[PDB]
Parts: sequence; structure tokens; C-alpha cells
Amino acid sequence: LLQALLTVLSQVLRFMETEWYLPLLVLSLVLGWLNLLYYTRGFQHTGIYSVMIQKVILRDLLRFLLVYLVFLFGFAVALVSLSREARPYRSILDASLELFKFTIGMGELAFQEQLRFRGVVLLLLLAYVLLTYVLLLNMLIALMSETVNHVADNSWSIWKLQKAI
Amino acid sequence: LRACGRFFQKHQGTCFYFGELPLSLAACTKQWDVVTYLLENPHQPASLEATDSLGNTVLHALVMIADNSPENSALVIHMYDGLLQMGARLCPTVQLEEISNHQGLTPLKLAAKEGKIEIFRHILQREFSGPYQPLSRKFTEWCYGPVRVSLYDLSSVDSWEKNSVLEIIAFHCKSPNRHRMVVLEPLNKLLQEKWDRLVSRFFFNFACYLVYMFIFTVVAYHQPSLFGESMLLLGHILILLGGIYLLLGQLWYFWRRRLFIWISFMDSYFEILFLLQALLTVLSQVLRFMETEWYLPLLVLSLVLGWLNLLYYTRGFQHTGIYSVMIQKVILRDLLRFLLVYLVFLFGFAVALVSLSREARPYRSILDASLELFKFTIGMGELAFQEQLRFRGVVLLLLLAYVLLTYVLLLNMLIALMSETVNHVADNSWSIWKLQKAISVLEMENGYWWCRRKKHREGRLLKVGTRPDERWCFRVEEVNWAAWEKTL
Amino acid sequence: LRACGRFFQKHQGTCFYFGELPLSLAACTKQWDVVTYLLENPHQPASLEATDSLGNTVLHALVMIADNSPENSALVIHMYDGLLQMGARLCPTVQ
Ligand SMILES: CCCCCCCCCC(=O)OC[C@H](COP(=O)([O-])OCCN)OC(=O)CCCCCCCCC
Ligand SMILES: CCCN(CCC)S(=O)(=O)c1ccc(C(=O)O)cc1
Repeated sequence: LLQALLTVLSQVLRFMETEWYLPLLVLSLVLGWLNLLYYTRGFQHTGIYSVMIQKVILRDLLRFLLVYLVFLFGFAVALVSLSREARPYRSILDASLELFKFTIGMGELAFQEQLRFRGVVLLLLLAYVLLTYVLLLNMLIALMSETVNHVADNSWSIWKLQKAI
Repeated sequence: LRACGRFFQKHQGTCFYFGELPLSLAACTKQWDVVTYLLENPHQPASLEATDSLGNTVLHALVMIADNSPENSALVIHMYDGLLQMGARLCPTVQLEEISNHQGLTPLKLAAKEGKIEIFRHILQREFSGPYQPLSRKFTEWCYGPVRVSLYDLSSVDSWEKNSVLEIIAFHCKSPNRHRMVVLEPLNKLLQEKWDRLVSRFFFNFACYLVYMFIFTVVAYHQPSLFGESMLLLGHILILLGGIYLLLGQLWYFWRRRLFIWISFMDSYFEILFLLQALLTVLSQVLRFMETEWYLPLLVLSLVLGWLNLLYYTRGFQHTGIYSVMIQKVILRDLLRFLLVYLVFLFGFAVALVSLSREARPYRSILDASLELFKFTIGMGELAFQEQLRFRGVVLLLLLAYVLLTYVLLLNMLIALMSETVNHVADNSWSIWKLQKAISVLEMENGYWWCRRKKHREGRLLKVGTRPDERWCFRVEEVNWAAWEKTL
Repeated sequence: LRACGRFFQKHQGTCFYFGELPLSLAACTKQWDVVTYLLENPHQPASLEATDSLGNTVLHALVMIADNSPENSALVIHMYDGLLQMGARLCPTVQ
């Protein structure tokens, strides 16, 4: 439904000649490729796997996200505030994206010589990294304790229900 | 006679505590024919009222011999009920469970303090009929199909009274099973009734901390280089006053909880973190009035710590609350031990890389080399055959050795955490969250440090027999189809 | 008579739904000697067709008392089959 709405809206915005048609057309395109994963239920082999891949619900990741976004934005406002003085964390979006890069293996640590309080900026980054790795490790171990419990694999039955619907 | 020497005292060494008197010995050994003889003989009767060097009666001594195994529990429970029945015949004017030891504890308060959950549940939910009905704490009011309606005696339980079972479980007990005690009847429904009348105050306290942290963030983001200037001054005095208010409220918490202070923060470290945030806030405003540059690091550390402090209020909802408990799995217990091994590898290879990189043919300092070595743990470590160095091949072999040792250590640490944490034990996170709600409520029931509110009794004053036997009793309705159908 | 007040309705609170009528109570409690008496007595027989305030018969009420545990299932199943066999003798024209 959402892909079809965004598709019709993108064509309405294209007839209005507004630039924002292209973001809607491109969001409809991504969502339309993700929609082809529906038809994986037509075969037993992919179908049942599409059910096995539901293990980690948004139930826990949306809760972890609350804790993670408080760490992210709390350290982002702090790094921007402290980096104002020279002796670059220029905005909350800039510092949030630099702090998020640590979760994808891309985070820059430097003793950043051009700043005043550079040592406190480095200690804030080291504290954010250590807290985030404690949080991610706790989140992963808490998912294993909930999901890896040797209960019978009901994925064949849940796929037979997808076929029934 | 009181066997009171160091062998007969309770301690971690070689001892046998049973109380100190013959009757308490005969009860703790399960000699019911010696107990009735010592009580009923004509030559010299024992008294159930008699106390040892801690002020413990035989009923306190029975709570002291309890472990939570089912056989020891059944034997302590049979002996405890037998001695109450005996007291109802030999000293019927005396309430044996109202006798306090030298710590001010009755047998029920001692069972709560010492974490004796099986005898604690038994005393709290006890019921009898015919001659012993006045010895009950639970009274069935009516039963119809799967539904039982009961009155529970709240006399030493409700937090309206000083040093109650609720205050003891929350703040004076140090047993790991505190969270199992708060989910028993009548404590479960009683704590829910207290939560439901305080949940609006909990989210008012959260909203005031959100407004304080919003003002803190707006002010920290608009600091000048070392109308809007007047609003920035207003923001600094609101941060000063909020910092003083939180500081006074937290110092008052640690003053009220001074007798048990080393446990008052053990599952409640947010009382340390709220105190520390308030201190660093007040210090940042003092340093700002002194015009020293170091005010800004303190203001910014207070800001970070204040956003981390908002994670306290996740306990207000079942969904986030219980998850905040599930996310405690990996304690600092193992990561602080792993950190010892990791910091020896880090600094041992850092001094080595700095020493060997001195010669050309850049690891310039211990901080530089420590940060380059730490970058391997976050997926950012540079490996190069570093051509400008003398011994470049040995520098590369030191880096490859550090990487392989660190990946062996991290893999060992992760596998050792899985072996400790992923063991299919029952998910007690709901109970530990009900204990967080219990601690929060028992704090909110006092009101604020400046407001000191009056408390109200819960349950109703009701006649239960002769035992007239009038008590503050709390109505609980249990529906239990699975227990009921087994009786048919 | 239909015990129909809020205690006898199905909801998340404190209640005992069994249907609302004596026969549905006697079936939901497993009193098979009260069920046959209420059905077969000469003074006033119960009807298996009788419905409560939701339109539930005693067979709907038995489905409503079911949990998926093996003992509760065996007891609901025995009572349900017994009442169909009784209907085959007391109201044989009625499905
Ligand atoms: C001298 C009397 C002053 C009366 C002020 C009345 C304020 C009412 C709001 C209130 O107490 O909110 C509590 C909140 C901290 O939450 P908590 O108590 O659960 O604590 C957390 C426990 N884990 O507190 C805050 O967030 C601070 C609010 C900002 C300061 C208010 C003005 C102060 C003037 C001196
Ligand atoms: C207030 C309601 C009481 N009723 C139950 C309603 C379903 S009752 O039918 O009057 C009743 C039943 C059983 C007992 C008993 O066993 O003690 C007492 C009273």
C-alpha cells in the first residue's frame, strides 16, 4: 500500500514539476524491491528461511535504540559544545554521524591538536566507545539468552500459515 | 542457660548458631518430643518468650536456620507452626511474633532481612481454622469456582509504619532473592496499588528532569567564546538552582539511607550518578563565576551524565523497564577483569612500538601508540610495512602479534561471556523490574526533601475473628483455574 | 436463570465465565451427575439449546473454558462428547 501511494504521489509531484518527485520515486523504487521479498513464500526453501530470519523482532532493537540514542545525542551535544574552542564537531548532525561511525567500524579517534580541551574531547570519545561496546555486547548477549533456547523449529508451520493466507 | 561462646554465634567461620538456649536447640534439631517436654514439664518449663544474646526467640532462631531448599523449608515451617500452636496453649496472652530482637526485628522482618523467602512466604500467607484461626495472616473471605478472595494482614508490612517488611526488602536486605520476595501476595498487589497512585508523580518527576536537561542542553550549546544574553544568564541560574535542588535531594537520600549506605546504591547506582551530576553542575557554575576555562569540561561532563541519567525513568513502563533489566547481563565483573589483561597487552606493545620506532632508515609517544593499538579493537587499525623506519619488519611483526593476541583475547572473552550468560535459566527480569518499581515507590511515598509528606494506611480495619480480632487487612482476589481444576 | 453480572462475564479482570446458566456451570465444573440430573429430571429439564447473553450454548462455554494443557483438554473433551451424546438422546432433531 505504501509503495503504491508513494508511486502515485511521485507521479502527481512530477506533473506539478516540483523537484521532490525524485526522492518519492526513489523511495518507491527501494520499497518496491523490498516488496519482492514477499514472494519468497512461494518456495519451501526460501519461504521457511524468510520465517527463520524473523528471530530478532523490533521488540528488543527498538528498546536498545532508546538507550543507544540517549548515548548518541548526549555525547553529540557534549562534543559539539566542547569543540567550539581552538588552541570538527561543527553541528549535532556532524557529531551524531561521527559518533554513529564507531558502530560500523569507521570511527575516527585522534588526539585532535587544533582543539582546546582536546584531551577531554578524546576522553569523551573513549567513554562513548567503551559505553557503546558495553551496550552492544549486553544487547547481543541478551538476544542470545532470549532466542537460542532449543525450542522446536516451528518455521515450517508458520510458512504453511503464510501459504494459507 | 545461653550457649553464647564464639562457636555458638553466627559468622562465616566454624560455628553452629541455633539460638543459644536448650529450647531453641531442640527446635533447630527437630526434636519435637524434647520441645513439648521442655515446654510442658512441671520441674522447670521453658518459655517461648526467652531470648538469646541477639534478642532472638526460638521463632527468630528458626528463621536463622532456614536455607531455601524444600526439605529444610518444610522442617522449619512445621517447627515454627508447632511453636505458635504451643504458644496459643502455654502463653495465650503473648503475641510471640510481635517480640523484637536487638536489631528491632520480629520473625517476619528477620525473614525479610535475611532473604529467607520460603519461611517469609509461609508466615506472610499463613492460614488456620477452628482453635488456631487467630494465628492466621491470610483469611479466606469467599471462594467460588477458580476464584479465591482473601484478606491479608498488613500489620508490619505496609510502608505507613517505620521499618516495615517493604522498607526492609527494598533497603536493608542484601540477599539476591529480594526480587522474588516483592512479587509474593499480598506484596505484589499492595505494591501495584502504591504504584498506580504514584505513577503520575513518577512521570511529573521525569518531566521536570526532561525540562532541566532540555534547558541544560540549550545553555551548553550556546556558551560564548572564552535579549539572548539575558536568556543565557537565566539558563545558567536555572541550571545552578536545578543542580542545588538535585544535590540537596540526593544528599537527603544518602542521609536517610546512611545505616545501610553500602547497599543503598548496589542495584541503585543512579543515586550515585544523580548526585555526581548535581555536584559537577554546581562545581561548573562555581568555576564559571571564578572565570576559569575548566568550567566548560565540567559543564559538558554534567550534560553527558545528565542525559545518561534520563535512562533511570525507563523503569516507569513495563516494556522499556524490563529491557533495562535484560541489558544488565554483562556486568563489569568480567569486563573489568578482561580490561586488566587487555591493558597489559596494550601498554606492553605501546612501550615496545615507541622504543623501536625511534630509528629512521610514527609511534612518537605512549598516548600516540596506545591510541593506534586501541584502533584495532574498533575496526580502524593501520597495518603497513612502514618504510621510513629501521626495524620496520620487526615493527610489523609486533603489530601482527598484538592483533593476533588481541583477537585471541577478545574471542576468549566473548566465548567466556556466552558460557556464563546463555544457560537457559528462567527470565527473572520482570521480578527485578517489580523490585525497581518497589524502591522507586517506597522513595516517592516520603515526598520531596523540602515537602516531607504525610502517609496513609492501606487495606481496611476489619474484624477477622476473636483474639474481637480487628486488623488492617488487604483484599486480594486470585483467579487460578489450573490450581482449582486439580481439586475436582 | 442467567448469572450475567460483571463477575460472570469474560474479561482480563477478576471473573468466572462458565457460560451463565446452571447447566453450563455444572458442565464447566465437571459435575456429570448434576448435568444428567438437570437434563433428565421431570420437574424442569435443562435444554442443551439454551444460550447466555453472548448467545453461547454449553458447547460454546466448554470451548471458552479450554486452555491447551493436557488435563484441561481431556476434561473439556469428555464433557463436550458427553453433551453431544446426551443431545442425540434428548433433542435428536437438533444439530
Ligand atoms: C525549595 C523548593 C523548590 C520546589 C521545586 C519543586 C520541583 C518539583 C519537581 C520535582 O521535584 O521533580 C523531581 C526531579 C528529579 O526526579 P526525582 O525526584 O525522581 O529524582 C531522581 C531519583 N532517581 O527534579 C528535577 O528534575 C529538578 C527540577 C528543576 C529544579 C526545580 C526548582 C528548584 C528551586 C530551588
Ligand atoms: C461477594 C460474592 C459472594 N458470592 C460469590 C459470587 C460468585 S456467594 O455466592 O455469596 C459466596 C460463595 C462462596 C462463599 C464461601 O465459600 O465462603 C461465600 C459466598
